[PDB]
Amino acid sequence: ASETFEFQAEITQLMSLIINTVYSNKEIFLRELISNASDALDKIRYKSLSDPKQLETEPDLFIRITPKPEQKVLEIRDSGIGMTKAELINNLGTIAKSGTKAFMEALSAGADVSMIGQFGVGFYSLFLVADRVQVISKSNDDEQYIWESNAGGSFTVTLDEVNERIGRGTILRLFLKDDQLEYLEEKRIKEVIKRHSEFVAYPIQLVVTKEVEKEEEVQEIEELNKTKPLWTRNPSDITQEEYNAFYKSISNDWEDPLYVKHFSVEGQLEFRAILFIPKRAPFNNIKLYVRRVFITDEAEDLIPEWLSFVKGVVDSEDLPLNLSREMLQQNKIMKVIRKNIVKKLIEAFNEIAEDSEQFEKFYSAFSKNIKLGVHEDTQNRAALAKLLRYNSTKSVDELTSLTDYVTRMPEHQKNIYYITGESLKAVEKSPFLDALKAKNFEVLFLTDPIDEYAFTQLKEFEGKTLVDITKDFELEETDEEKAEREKEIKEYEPLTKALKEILGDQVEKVVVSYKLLDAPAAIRTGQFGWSANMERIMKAQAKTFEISPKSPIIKELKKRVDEGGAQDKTVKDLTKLLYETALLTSGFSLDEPTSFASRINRLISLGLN
Amino acid sequence: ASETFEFQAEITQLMSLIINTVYSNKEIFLRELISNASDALDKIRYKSLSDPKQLETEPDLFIRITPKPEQKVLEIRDSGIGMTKAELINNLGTIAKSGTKAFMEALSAGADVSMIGQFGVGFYSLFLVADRVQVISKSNDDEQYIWESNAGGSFTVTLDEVNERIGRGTILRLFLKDDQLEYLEEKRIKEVIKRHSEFVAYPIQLVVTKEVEKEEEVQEIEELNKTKPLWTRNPSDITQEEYNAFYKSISNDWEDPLYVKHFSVEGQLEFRAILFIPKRAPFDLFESKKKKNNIKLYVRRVFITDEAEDLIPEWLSFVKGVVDSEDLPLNLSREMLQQNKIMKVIRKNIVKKLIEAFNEIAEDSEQFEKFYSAFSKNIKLGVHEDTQNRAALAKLLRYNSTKSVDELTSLTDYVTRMPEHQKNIYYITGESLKAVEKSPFLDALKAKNFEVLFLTDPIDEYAFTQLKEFEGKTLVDITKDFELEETDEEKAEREKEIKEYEPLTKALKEILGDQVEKVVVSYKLLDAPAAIRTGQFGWSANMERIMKAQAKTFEISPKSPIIKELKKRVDEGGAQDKTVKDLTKLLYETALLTSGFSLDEPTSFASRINRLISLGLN
Amino acid sequence: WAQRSSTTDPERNYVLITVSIADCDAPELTIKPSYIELKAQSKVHHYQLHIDLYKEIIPEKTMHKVANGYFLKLYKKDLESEYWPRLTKEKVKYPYIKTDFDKWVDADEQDEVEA
Amino acid sequence: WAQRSSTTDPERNYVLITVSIADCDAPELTIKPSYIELKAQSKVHHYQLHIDLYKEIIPEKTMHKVANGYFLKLYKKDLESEYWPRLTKEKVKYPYIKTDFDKWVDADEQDEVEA
Ligand SMILES: Nc1ncnc2c1ncn2[C@@H]1O[C@H](COP(=O)(O)OP(=O)(O)OP(=O)(O)O)[C@@H](O)[C@H]1O
Ligand SMILES: Nc1ncnc2c1ncn2[C@@H]1O[C@H](COP(=O)(O)OP(=O)(O)OP(=O)(O)O)[C@@H](O)[C@H]1O
Repeated sequence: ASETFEFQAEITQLMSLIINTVYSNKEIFLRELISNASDALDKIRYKSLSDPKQLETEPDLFIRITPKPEQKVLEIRDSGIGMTKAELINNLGTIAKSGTKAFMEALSAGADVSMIGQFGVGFYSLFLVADRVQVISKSNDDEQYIWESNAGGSFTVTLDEVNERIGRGTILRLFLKDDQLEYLEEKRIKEVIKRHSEFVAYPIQLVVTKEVEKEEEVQEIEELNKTKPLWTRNPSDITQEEYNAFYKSISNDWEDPLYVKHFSVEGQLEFRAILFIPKRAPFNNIKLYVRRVFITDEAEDLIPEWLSFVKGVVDSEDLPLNLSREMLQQNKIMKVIRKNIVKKLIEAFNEIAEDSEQFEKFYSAFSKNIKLGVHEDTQNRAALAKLLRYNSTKSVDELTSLTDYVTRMPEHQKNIYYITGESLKAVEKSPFLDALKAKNFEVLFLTDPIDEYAFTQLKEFEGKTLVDITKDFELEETDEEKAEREKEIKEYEPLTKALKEILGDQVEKVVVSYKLLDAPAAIRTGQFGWSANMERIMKAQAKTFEISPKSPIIKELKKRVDEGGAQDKTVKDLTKLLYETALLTSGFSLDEPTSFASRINRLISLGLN
Repeated sequence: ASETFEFQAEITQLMSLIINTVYSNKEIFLRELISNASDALDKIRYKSLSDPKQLETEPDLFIRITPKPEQKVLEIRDSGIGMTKAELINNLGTIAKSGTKAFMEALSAGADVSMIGQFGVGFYSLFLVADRVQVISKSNDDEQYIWESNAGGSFTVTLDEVNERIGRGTILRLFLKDDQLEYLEEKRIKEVIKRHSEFVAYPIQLVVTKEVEKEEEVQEIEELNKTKPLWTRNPSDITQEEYNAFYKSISNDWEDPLYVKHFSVEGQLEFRAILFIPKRAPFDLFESKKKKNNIKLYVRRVFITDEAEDLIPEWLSFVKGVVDSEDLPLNLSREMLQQNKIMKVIRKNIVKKLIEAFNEIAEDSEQFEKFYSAFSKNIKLGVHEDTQNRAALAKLLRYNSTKSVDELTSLTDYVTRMPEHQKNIYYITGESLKAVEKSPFLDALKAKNFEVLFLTDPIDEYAFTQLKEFEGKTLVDITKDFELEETDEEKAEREKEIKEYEPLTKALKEILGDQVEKVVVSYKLLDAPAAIRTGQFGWSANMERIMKAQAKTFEISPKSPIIKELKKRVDEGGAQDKTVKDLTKLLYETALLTSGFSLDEPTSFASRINRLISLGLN
Repeated sequence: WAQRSSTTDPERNYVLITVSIADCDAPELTIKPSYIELKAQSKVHHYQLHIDLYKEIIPEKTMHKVANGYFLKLYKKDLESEYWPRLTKEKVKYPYIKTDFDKWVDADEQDEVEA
Repeated sequence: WAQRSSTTDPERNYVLITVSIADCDAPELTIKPSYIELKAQSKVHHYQLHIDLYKEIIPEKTMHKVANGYFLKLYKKDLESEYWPRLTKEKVKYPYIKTDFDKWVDADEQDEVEA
């Protein structure tokens, strides 16, 4: 035996919900009212396609702020469609009833929706800053009716008998909470609109009486100006001077954007986007708009860290939904827009790539951020790979990518060779790897530390391996010394282990290989093991000993092996000394940096004294 | 001629507003229902102070989840107060009407409010995951009435004729949207509750049919268990084993919290807080800013958000904690205060309070070093990134010294170790402990009857920067130094005796050309050949070595036996040279690395070394 | 003769559709091979809807039901791993067709079952 | 005989108070040296309120007005630079007295004039 009942939420409370539900960001009343006012003009404007007699009443489509401090009142004039008696009553019962119905059923053979805004609350948010409201509307469908409330449970409607008539539309009177007078301030209204409601379809008019009194000069202003949405027009319909002039306005910048990428995506997302690579780096960008109104701005949702610098802007009609007006809330949306703003933005580099110098202008700016992107990506790693530019022993005073290095190497090679360290010249003409220089291959120069912090994640570039320092072998080569290798190295075999002992446990094996000519000694970090330079960096931010036989200072060792082996007296300050010398030679750290210096001055003691 | 009218928002829409207004975080329905269920028990419980006959109907105060997949239904049993016919009708018209009125006017001579929750919407949020709802309530004020809706503009009320009776309270039947069956899952409900509604005043019961039958055995479970809110009880009423047992539950940790700081603040904020210094550092990173968020915040028992950088400055990261206020900072519908002025204040305290907590751990021999081996960094980090607490934080630093090697030392000890004849604190830094320790770098400061610290960590110098005034005392070294008369005996000869090396001074400045600024021969050294002091008001050589790593003045010892040779050869060779080419630069380069310096020009140096084995031993 | 609002949402093998009105009665079933039609009135506003599909559905394996206060519908496509740029077969400046971001994902259809 | 909800908020020299009901008529003024009282009914629920102050106000320089749908009140203290830990003079487990964080600040009263 049932009994159905009708939901009946109650107002007093529901209001105080909307208004007082906090939002320590209460400037939105303006945004919301404007939006609600755009909505209105947008309505009459469309209504003229088939009947432009409707427009006669007021030929202009605009909104006009009018601060009247004298009675502490904020007027918002609009020449939109305005409401009839019933259109006030009906449409001003919360949430339900919205100027959406008006577009819900449009279905038109053109069907243009410059205007969006539902929920049907945004109006009430005026009470956030207004104690009482005064709505005066005139639609060329009824007379001038006045709708007045005080956020109560009730509202009043009266025919305006005395009070200046208006052609068509609505005027909003705000009587601000006795402190909210911040909103009668010129700068403040400019601050608010010219940041929340900048890119509206309508002129954003603001009266501002100035001061002329010597014994007032009003000015209808801020058609400024310097508003217009550069993503609403066809790319072709813009060139430089228009894209860059935009950038400057949206990013308080002084220099010209190095590049720019207008574009859209469609399907079921449907969003447009302009994005700029700036001329210089500095020491939150891609401001996001839905249907012309500012939503949020952000970094790490749309744009990965390393693309930071990219100043931009996005816009969708297909309102990602938003809990009452400040973020999508569905970060699956987020992820997608990210993919694109990357894929699209990458080809944009790939475009700037097709250039001699304007790339190096970009590469002097964002060498880092690209390298950074290599490290922190995966999918685009390879896409990003080609975009790197280093030096080489083949091209010193000259930039080089990697797609050039691949073509420079013969078929007899399969691994890309690179070294890194302190500086450009702190490796350049350094006989560290002279027996790779004279080994008919090629090595890069990675002065930045970040470089190696990326190269890490690339031990497979186009099948090619990345390798530095090091271990190597080759066939025969000229089966002549080859032939003596075992026999001649065996000459230094009573010297081999002897040298392995006075240094004890740090090395693994002490070899005397001909992969060197006259430079005394070398320290090749073992194969399948991090480079000495790699170490110097992987350690900076947190082993095998080679001897040149034909070196004049090493033949002395073979003689003294007989004149002193296991221990020594004069060859104590020497045995370790050269080991420590060849250490720094192999791009190495100041490991034990005080004992070495002391040997140096200690071996000025016998020679010149 | 006016005409007043009555606002009349309309429902169909207003609902779809609440539910569909997004919140890509739709688990809250549960949180909200439980909250609404706590609210209920909280209500009857208090109602028993003056009449505990009301409790007879059901002696237990609890809530019981009961997933029934077979008909795709999520039941929420509660033994709270339950509603009468009219209490369903009335209180289920949106927003207005809330079980708040019940507490709005309490005013009581004790007046306890375990229970908060207004807005009067939270209920409707069930439709986020439920297609149709089934409310069955029984209050010991009426019979068993059934209230049923489908998020429509309408709801039905009927007297429950057949369907198991209940003692007192309410049961909620959720018929989930044909995919939301994620919520019939054991693990999921455990995930949700035991994370959103963990610290309720009531047992959080959950049926989970699970069988051990040989090929059903229900089990009223999860009274589990140290749910309980350790901030609601007096500090004195807790010691170790209770604080630490809490820590372990709220931070899935295995070791005991080194320390703990319970406390509150009152006035117009009114919030309580427990905070723990853990035994060990994670060990993860960190300043990725990607990870941190340990201090979980609750208002009136319910979980709100958890965060880092609003309450807790970066460097205090590690401090696992928890905050709670009754004085509900307000919140747009239940996920953050929204008024970050609040935030700032709680931050001040959670710092001030948390600082003294170190200052307490400070009063200790070894349990401090156990803490100092853990967070040496984070303190130092705090020195750099603060200002106000800089000094408060200053005292908390512990280094080595030439006075105490195998021994910790603060700074408030160094101030008392220095005579009145000194006004500046002296410190050096570099590679390692021993890579400076017995190093005659500053032996003529050691034997100058003062004291120098040892700053092995790079971060150290990255803080000391911001402290050129510690208790009036200046911080110094590598850089540049001066002192008064010192024994006005070799003050007296300084000008005369340095002038001995003045024809040697400029000569040495030339073969090295333009890198140095001035080549001086100062007695701030004894027998170590040469030194490279980076000029004052300029970054350290070691500082450089690092500020550069990730992206000048030349001192000579006069009494050095290898330098007296220079004065002789000045006469036997000046402006140019033949044999003293591989030498002039060589020692400059030697004394370079000596002054914590980079391998600047690292190939030419090595070549000099082996090139000066050529005449001596050949 | 009013118009309810609607909802695109491709996945792997299907498209689903959320209408929108309170307590609608007599749901008008019309499962045309390439078309969809419904004339359900709400408990008065009479709602009617017709839409030309973008591709060929399967009028065979499709379920229509009502949830609460919106009508839901669902159908399998005629392919394997493709993705509709719209629901209709025209110029979509359709006011009342909007995307259901709740169910919408694409690009990561069966590729979001991941830790 | 219902009870309206309320609002603490010290600043430099004053305390202000926000009540809460719709369209209340006949606001019952009571400016006791240490007490506040109001019996205003709303357009029916009859609301009454009394509170013992924490300190001595100034019944002399105080304005009471109505805003909309809440009653507002305001008064100067008897000191220079001090700060009330409550509004009443008792054990504040008062359900209906809650803080107005909108106007609340303290600690930084005249101490927020920068950027
Ligand atoms: N400038 C205006 N001219 C005419 N009518 C207006 C104006 N501003 C608001 N309205 C009225 O407000 C109603 C709904 O607006 P409201 O702001 O309350 O919600 P909304 O604008 O539909 O959506 P939102 O809540 O997102 O703004 C419309 O139906 C319309 O009658
Ligand atoms: N389990 C319950 N037992 C008895 N009464 C209940 C129960 N749940 C809700 N109510 C009644 O219905 C309302 C609770 O649902 P509501 O949506 O208002 O949530 P609320 O907790 O009141 O406020 P919110 O949940 O928005 O913080 C209260 O007014 C209360 O009187």
